[PDB]
Amino acid sequence: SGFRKMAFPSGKVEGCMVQVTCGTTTLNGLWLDDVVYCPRHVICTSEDMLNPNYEDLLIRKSNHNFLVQAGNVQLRVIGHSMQNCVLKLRVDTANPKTPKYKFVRIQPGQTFSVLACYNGSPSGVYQCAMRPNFTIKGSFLNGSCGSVGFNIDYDCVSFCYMHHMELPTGVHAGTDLEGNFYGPFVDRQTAQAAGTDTTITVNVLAWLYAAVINGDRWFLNRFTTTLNDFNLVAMKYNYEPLTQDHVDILGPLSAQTGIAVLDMCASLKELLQNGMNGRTILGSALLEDEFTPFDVVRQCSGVTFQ
Amino acid sequence: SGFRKMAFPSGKVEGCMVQVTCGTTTLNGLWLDDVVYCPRHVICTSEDMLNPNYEDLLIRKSNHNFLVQAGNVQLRVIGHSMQNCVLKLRVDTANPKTPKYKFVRIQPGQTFSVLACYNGSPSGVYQCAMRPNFTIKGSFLNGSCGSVGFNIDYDCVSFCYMHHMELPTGVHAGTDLEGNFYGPFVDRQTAQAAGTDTTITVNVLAWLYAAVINGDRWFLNRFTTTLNDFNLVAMKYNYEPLTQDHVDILGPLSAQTGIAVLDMCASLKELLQNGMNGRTILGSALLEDEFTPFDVVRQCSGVTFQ
Repeated sequence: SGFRKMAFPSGKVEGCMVQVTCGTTTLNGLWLDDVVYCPRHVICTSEDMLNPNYEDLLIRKSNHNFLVQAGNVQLRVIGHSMQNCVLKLRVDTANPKTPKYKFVRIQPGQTFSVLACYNGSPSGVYQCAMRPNFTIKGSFLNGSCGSVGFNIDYDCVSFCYMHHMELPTGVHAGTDLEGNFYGPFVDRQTAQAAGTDTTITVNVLAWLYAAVINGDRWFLNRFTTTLNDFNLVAMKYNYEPLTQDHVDILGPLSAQTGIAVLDMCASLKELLQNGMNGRTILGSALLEDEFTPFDVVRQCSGVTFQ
Repeated sequence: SGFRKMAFPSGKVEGCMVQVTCGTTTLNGLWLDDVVYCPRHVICTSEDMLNPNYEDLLIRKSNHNFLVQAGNVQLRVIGHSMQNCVLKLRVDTANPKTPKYKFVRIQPGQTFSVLACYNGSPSGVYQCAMRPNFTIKGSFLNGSCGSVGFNIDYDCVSFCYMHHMELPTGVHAGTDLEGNFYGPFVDRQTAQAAGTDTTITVNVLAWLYAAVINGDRWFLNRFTTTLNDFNLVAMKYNYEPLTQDHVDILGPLSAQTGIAVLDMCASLKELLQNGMNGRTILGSALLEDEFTPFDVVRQCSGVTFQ
């Protein structure tokens, strides 16, 4: 047993990261079949990012203005298009290491693994969540742009995120692999407000179950509560409203532990109103919201991939 | 910027995990060149683990009693030996995907990535530390035995850990790749006391620097302290004694932030004696000790591998 923030194994995605250079700027791209995907601001210098006209800037460029590297191999570019905020560089050779894959647009609260990359080479892997305000709290130095986030379903990689920028407030924003930003953000160096963020209530509940499964039980109380009365305490503390769909997703976990969902809510209430007392749950002194109910079950049952 | 618990990219190690079966028991093995490495208790049934005579049990076995699987490929076994607590199964075909590699025995306080595996298939990856009492706080369900831990230096994988058992107290123990246990543990299902654990002081200091680098600065105080007086407060709170070697390793971080090491110690003192006040550092309400000084620099400068 034991419980850890685990990322997916990253082999299938390492064989897809390439380096993309256009004039001065270099970042990471994703080579699937015979298309390379990367952030379109690869075509801006530092001054352009103040106020870029992306169509005009791309017109100054031709197929040979794009240097695409995969290890020491160089790919030839023979076609280039702009889909929303992503560049699609049509290359001549299809990636021998292309996995089976989907492009997926995820929902807030969902989690994914990130392969942080620099110069087209993988540096590390970690799990993070799409916040309710469509930002991610990641780890992205200069040149990490074009790093991707992904889930794996046995054989199939579901690419859901490409990193584009660090906001002035230090959090991170990016697109799906169709180039549409998550959230109200744009690829422009300007002041951009992320909204008010809140805590992913259904994730916190999934993590309290994982705690019960692993022996940590001091927070279990005799009280109970109702859905509407729990929601009144949720909004006092900046937690998402719990819906019946959320109660249903927590169904299996409810069945394995024998603790009904609204009983777990009443435990959460008293943690919210009284704190943790200087105690810990699963090694943490805060309420953790970066595990989905599906994550908890995968880790607690031993689901593999390959 | 931002700071995350990052694991190494796990591609190089996925291509090495195989499934090993001997009679009833199945676990994971590590196929490097033409040798498969796995925990020797693969040759015990459930009752044997109470009190196994490993030499006698291995004598009942011959080369064809060992089923080694890599995906759907089967390997032929043509030699088998017991080195301390590991089995070495000599197979006929050399692993085409063998990376450059070393076997390394690490020190307490050092960190490594773990690839949790079931039935020879990777399930997830995470970073953990060798506690001062030679245990690890991991995530290991039944059949995870033989999962390995590793570091990567650019091209080279340094294998340092193989998982063998969960102690009755819920923590985990294992060997280096020469089969010698870290700590006083044995591969026997019995009551085994891990010693008193303590907090890895030099790691906590490295994480406070990472905090300063990333904007989190509320814990910086005007006071200072001495090495011996700080050590007196360390042992009050179950922290490792800080040595000059530890001060030296924190040297570069001292130089990049401009805060001398003993000034950072005086900040830590006041956190230990007064707590965190209900505040956070880098998202955590506790003092984190699972980053080494080398980890902090790798993440804050962007070191890659491939």
